[PDB]
Amino acid sequence: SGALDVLQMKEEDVLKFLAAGTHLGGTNLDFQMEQYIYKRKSDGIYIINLKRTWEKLLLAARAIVAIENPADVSVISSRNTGQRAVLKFAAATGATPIAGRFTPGTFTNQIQAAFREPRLLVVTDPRADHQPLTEASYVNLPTIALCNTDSPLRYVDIAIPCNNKGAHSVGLMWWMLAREVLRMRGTISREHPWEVMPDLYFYRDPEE
RNA sequence: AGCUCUUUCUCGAUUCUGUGGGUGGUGGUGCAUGGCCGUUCUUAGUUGGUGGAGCGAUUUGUCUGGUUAAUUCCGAUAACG
Repeated sequence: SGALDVLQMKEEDVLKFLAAGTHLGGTNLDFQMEQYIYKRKSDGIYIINLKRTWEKLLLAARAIVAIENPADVSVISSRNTGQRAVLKFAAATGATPIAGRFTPGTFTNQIQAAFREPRLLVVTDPRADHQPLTEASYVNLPTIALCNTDSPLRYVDIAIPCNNKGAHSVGLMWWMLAREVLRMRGTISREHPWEVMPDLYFYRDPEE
């Protein structure tokens, strides 16, 4: 990766990726998502490479580190699956969540009381949260998000591929994201098991 | 009706007369106007701020749907209050 094997993907994490079905990706493709895919099966389903997922995780996370204030890396998700995941993210690591409906004009107003000026964004799924992306390009925000095979790239600077159609793929990926930023900034580093797990970043899932 | 005329007393600077200038008018103009009233209109309509969309006139907000006597609420939502 960069450093020889003290940042490179371990044998452990491979099991978690495959158990959460992150490697699988939808039938439809884009021409900006061609390189991330390796190939197709004998059936409609296209298998994302996990090596290529891993490199994109790192500089994405390293950019979340690079800011000197952790209270203005505003995360956003509006899908139900991505509500519980982001809430733990921005609770654990200093960040600002915007859960549910966006309520437009919150990055360009001077009258609204939910007005904020962050630096980064971390979005789940471009085609549920298209609204904050358009407003990001009016006030110079860097942008990161989780793309799928059929999610187009536009007003995003870096992608973090994932299966993310509402799965354990979602919560696992947000957990891993918060794990990495702590290895560089925090004192959680040792790279041997963290107390917090991905078993509460997964969906609410209506119970009995 | 001393209004006028005949008649011949009375009042005393308040006046009369000329010019300049006022004043009054249910005189005109409601197509010069104020105010008031009627009517469009007894229906549910109306507007600005900041942001968004347009070269602009403008538009969004002030709504597909459900609901109410009612722009009355629920809900939706590039609009928010």
